[PDB]
Amino acid sequence: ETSIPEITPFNARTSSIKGKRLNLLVPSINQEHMFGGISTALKLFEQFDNAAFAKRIILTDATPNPKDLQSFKSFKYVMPEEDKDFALQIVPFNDRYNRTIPVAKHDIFIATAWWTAYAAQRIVSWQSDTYGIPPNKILYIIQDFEPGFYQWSSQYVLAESTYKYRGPQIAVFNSELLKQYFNNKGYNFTDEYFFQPKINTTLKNYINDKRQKEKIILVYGRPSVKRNAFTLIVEALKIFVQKYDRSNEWKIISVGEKHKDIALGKGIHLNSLGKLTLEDYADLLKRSSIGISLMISPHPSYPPLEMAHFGLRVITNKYENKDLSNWHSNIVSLEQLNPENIAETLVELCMSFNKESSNMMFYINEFSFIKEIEEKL
Amino acid sequence: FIETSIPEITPFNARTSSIKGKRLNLLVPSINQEHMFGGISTALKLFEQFDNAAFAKRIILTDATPNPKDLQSFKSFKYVMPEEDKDFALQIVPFNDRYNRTIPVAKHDIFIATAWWTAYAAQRIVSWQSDTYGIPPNKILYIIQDFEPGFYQWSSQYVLAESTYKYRGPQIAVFNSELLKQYFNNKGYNFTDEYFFQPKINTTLKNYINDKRQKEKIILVYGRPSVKRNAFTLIVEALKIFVQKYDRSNEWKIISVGEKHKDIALGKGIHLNSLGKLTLEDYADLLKRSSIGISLMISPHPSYPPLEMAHFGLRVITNKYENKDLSNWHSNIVSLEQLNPENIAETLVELCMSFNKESSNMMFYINEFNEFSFIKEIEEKL
Ligand SMILES: Cc1cn([C@H]2C[C@H](O)[C@@H](COP(=O)(O)OP(=O)(O)O[C@H]3O[C@@H](C)[C@H](O)[C@@H](O)[C@H]3O)O2)c(=O)[nH]c1=O
Ligand SMILES: Cc1cn([C@H]2C[C@H](O)[C@@H](COP(=O)(O)OP(=O)(O)O[C@H]3O[C@@H](C)[C@H](O)[C@@H](O)[C@H]3O)O2)c(=O)[nH]c1=O
Repeated sequence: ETSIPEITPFNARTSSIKGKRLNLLVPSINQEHMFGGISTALKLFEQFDNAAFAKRIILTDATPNPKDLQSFKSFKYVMPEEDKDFALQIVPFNDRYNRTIPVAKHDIFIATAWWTAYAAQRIVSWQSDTYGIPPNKILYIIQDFEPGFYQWSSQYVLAESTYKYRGPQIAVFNSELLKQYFNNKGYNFTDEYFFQPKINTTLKNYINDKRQKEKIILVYGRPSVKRNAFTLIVEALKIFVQKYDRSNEWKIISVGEKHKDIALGKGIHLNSLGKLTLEDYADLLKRSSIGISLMISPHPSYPPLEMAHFGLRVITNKYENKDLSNWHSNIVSLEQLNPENIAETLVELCMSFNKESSNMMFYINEFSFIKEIEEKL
Repeated sequence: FIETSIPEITPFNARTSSIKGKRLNLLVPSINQEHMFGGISTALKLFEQFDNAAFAKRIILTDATPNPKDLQSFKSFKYVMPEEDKDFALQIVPFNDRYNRTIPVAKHDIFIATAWWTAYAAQRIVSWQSDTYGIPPNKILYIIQDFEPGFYQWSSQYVLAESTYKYRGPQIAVFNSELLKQYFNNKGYNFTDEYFFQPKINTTLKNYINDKRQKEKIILVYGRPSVKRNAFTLIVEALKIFVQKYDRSNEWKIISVGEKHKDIALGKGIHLNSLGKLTLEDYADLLKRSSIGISLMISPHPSYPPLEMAHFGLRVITNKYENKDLSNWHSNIVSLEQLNPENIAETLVELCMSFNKESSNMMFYINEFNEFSFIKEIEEKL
């Protein structure tokens, strides 16, 4: 590799549109990708007043198929080469070489993934030079410390450089933990907001159901998402199956992402259910007694919180300022993260099988800042 | 296919041994010449310091077995198989193929770790050792060359690598550079004791530092595509912008050294020319002729080329990282805080224009000696 794909030029051209317009830069809107923070960004973008703002979604990585656009029926699907002034508009711009998109004088950009912010910050500079205006504010939806997605390398510093941008920029952090993490590292933004995690609305409908706990160890297994430390969990399970003589009493199930069943020893297997419907997931939560969900990141992630609120004893990990142990009594937070400790803790929890306290009420009781932000654009 | 296990932490099985003297055991991935770079050479240099009169010495290879040629650099060492249990004073044991095999570990075997997975194993051997021989845990000596979790994205490897720093048993850290030490201190890591050795100019290079210099319009680039910390692709992108925005760029030669790669077209018929890894002599000559340098190190560690370039009269572009800012180490060093292609290009244009040394606050780099003056103080603790 001699070049860096993520930062392929994001060419713009002038447009005669005169109203204020919000532009959401997202990698994709396909259902296949409608998870992570792409759905959260779309939820937040939905909040902005379509009465005071035209809305255009710019796809930077993946083009949709007819099916995907069904979720955006009110949106006019338009090519980069056209320059329509619709109120709602979707433009595919993943294939950018020698092509450009019409950027208006008062186009405001909302970034998501770090490379979308990277591009936005360069479009803003082009914009102010072209139209002879002071730089407009960028809205930056920060889902995680994205440099952490890479080892120390080019991508790492490029991703981080988007946080060191000195132009007008408003950060909206996913979770307060993430915000405080950024504050500690000394990053600066024109303004800072955040939205706290909130229990999945479907799941909340089952949180009061009666629970018939079984001897089930529920694992959040996502081999493809390194932050979830799938391989570390497997290694821990293997030691657990070997050192714990009552392990045969337990079922060990994996949910989140489909993978092959994994032999742990003693004929015991890690059984993958892949990604269940929220309904089935809810049912499985009610029956399960122990949970394992790791998140190598200041962000808390959702499954640990969901598991705790369904009466599971949950094994999770500290990271810097994050320690979920004081969020909820059901949460067990390991500081030393290795297979042996997870196994050991797991044996303790199993033995204790023969809820209580919560300091995260906000979770079951969020974009109230949207309007305060609308006044700033 | 899907990785279900973690290769770096394959079990490091030990068995009891009757050897009774004190013995130092160096855990290194390899001693092959092909790998005799990075910190493997530094660890061997430091291990060389320990008094062979007071200590038996065994080197345990954890990743790569040598070939007859490689062992030529260790002629005084008896090359022995894991299955044998000899009490030689100097010994090398290959232990990269470990499954169903063991290595004899004596009551008073002391371990010196290098790469994080070697420390990971050492810490587990120590536990096995104290249980087996009914003794309190022995001290581990940990030679820390960098914040090795940084070698990975947030993941299993990351936390495993870091877990070696959170080990609560007796452990002495020897940091490569004070910057690295302070970096660890800031993150709040704890060790039984802390030492460090400051960077010292390559002895061969020092022989040329006083030669007369005939500076040419050469931009010298530390290019190592395989070492991500050196941000090779970031540099290339920066060069491309530089070639496009700078109208006097045709006046300059742009050369890459460190690791062999194909020549890279930057535009305007200009190419990044790779010389691969030069001999220290040729490297020295090239340094004397060059006027501008680019050397990046995404890590608290300063790395050597930026320092070498500065002391040969080059204006050097490098990067800040956390507590590291080499700009106040030496006047020839230009440190960028915002690290992107545009800024590197812009800075590069400034430096070229200024072409139409002075101040140093890192004298330690070309002075004294005895950078391992702590060795004997450490020997008293084992
Ligand atoms: C393990 C599992 C999770 N899930 C859902 C429930 C979890 O909340 C969600 C976690 O996936 P993530 O990509 O980490 O986050 P997410 O963005 O998909 O989920 C979030 O959606 C928001 C709208 C809600 O307000 C949040 O509470 C949260 O549910 O996945 C399933 O549908 N089936 C499963 O088997
Ligand atoms: C660019 C270049 C560097 N080099 C050498 C000189 C640099 O010091 C060395 C830097 O590579 P690294 O793997 O980052 O570090 P290193 O471990 O290989 O080198 C260090 O070894 C210590 C024992 C010495 O005391 C130091 O002076 C230093 O040489 O590479 C060449 O031989 N040829 C080259 O073309």
